[PDB]
Amino acid sequence: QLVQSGAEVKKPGSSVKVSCKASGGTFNSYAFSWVRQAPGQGLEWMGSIIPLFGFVVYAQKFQGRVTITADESTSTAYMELSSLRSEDTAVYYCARYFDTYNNYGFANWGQGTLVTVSSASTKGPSVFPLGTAALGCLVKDYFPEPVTVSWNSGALTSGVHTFPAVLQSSGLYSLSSVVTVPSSSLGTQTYICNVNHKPSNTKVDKKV
Amino acid sequence: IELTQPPSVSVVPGQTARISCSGDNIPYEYASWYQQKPGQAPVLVIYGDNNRPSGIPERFSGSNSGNTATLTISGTQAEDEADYYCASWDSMTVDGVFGGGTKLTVLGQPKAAPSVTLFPPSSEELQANKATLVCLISDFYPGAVTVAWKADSSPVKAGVETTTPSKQSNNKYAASSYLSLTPEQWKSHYSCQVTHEGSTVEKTV
Amino acid sequence: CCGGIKKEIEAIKKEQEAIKKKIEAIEKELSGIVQQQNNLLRAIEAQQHLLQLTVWGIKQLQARIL
Repeated sequence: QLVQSGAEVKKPGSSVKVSCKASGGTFNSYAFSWVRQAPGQGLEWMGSIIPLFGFVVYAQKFQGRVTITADESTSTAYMELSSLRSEDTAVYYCARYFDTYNNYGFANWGQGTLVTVSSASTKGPSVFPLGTAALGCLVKDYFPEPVTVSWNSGALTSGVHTFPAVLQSSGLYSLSSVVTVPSSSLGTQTYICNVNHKPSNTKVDKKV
Repeated sequence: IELTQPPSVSVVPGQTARISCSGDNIPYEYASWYQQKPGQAPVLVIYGDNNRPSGIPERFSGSNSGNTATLTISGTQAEDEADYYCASWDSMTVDGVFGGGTKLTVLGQPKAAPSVTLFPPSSEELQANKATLVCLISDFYPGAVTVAWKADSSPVKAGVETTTPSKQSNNKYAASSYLSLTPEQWKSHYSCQVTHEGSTVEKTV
Repeated sequence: CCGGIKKEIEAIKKEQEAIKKKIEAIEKELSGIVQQQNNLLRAIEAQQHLLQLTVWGIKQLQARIL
């Protein structure tokens, strides 16, 4: 149903617009709210719009900096935070409610949007490849979060295990991923892991 | 209006778990409970009175008395270990307000040894003066481990960054450790003393 | 015994076949009513969702203002 725009990096003082295209019903009978979650902390309700009426209510910590808008022609609600500081670095959620008349709870959520507020440079990733047997993949010296490793451009699920990234003292991230196969499926299928670092917009593969 | 939850709650499997949500006037039907496993979006489990969205197990119950709402879980399973939030709407300002959240920790999770893998530098890397070592640590509990290094029989202090453990795909924990090198160092000798709960394990080749 | 039995059979077929027809036209009014009823059902459910949405809208409006 809900799907939000990609992760982003914003310089301190900049602005950011986050989209959230809904799908699967009448858009004017929706109610929307924007919830954010700082890394490691709980959820924080920012605002709420009802597309039918075309106006918003904001939590007073956000009054002025945040602007929310829907767009019935595109079935999409927007969140825009301005005057950015590092305490706004969080995953931003699109959350719809009033699934039914008496359901005031947020029934549907988006996937989330990792917004990173940083005055540092966006460096791209450096990709290196790696009684059963199992192989892997490596992503090193990038910034910032996140990266998502795919396998075979989709054909995998039954044995994939992506690991969290390390934070070097240089201020860069390094990430690893692995899988599993029978040792009789060696030269049976050629393999490719897709590594996308959307902030720097890097789409690179690598075979083993 | 505000909502107070216990920061953490722990219970033994099979027995019920109760998470309280304290606030002044939490209207009535405006209340909600959400479940949030690690890297996911929250999941509405109970809304308003005692309503489960179609798809939520019957073991989840919602209750209210005075100023406290309470999510109840009959016969708690190990896969219910997650961060639980309550939320509502202000009857005055119509502001949405979340609780602090409650980490549910299901007890009795058996001790687990790490399934450790070690990958050496690649045939593409060392053509740029590096060269990088890894260390992959999967399926261990409790999630707490110190990774000691050995440059063949001798420890290494400098140049070691290792990740803090984190809740895995299942309910166990995982982590990883790093140490880059040079072609002026690698092709001239490694082990990985990953130590947790006594069971010290090492890898090579 | 007989004699009268001959005529009596005729009427207790006619009057009791016009009943058959009388019945099939009732079952047809029935299905048309069940139909119309379910339409009002979805009509009302669409109404109460809109109502609740507007009640919520005024709530947010007065707060944004007062």
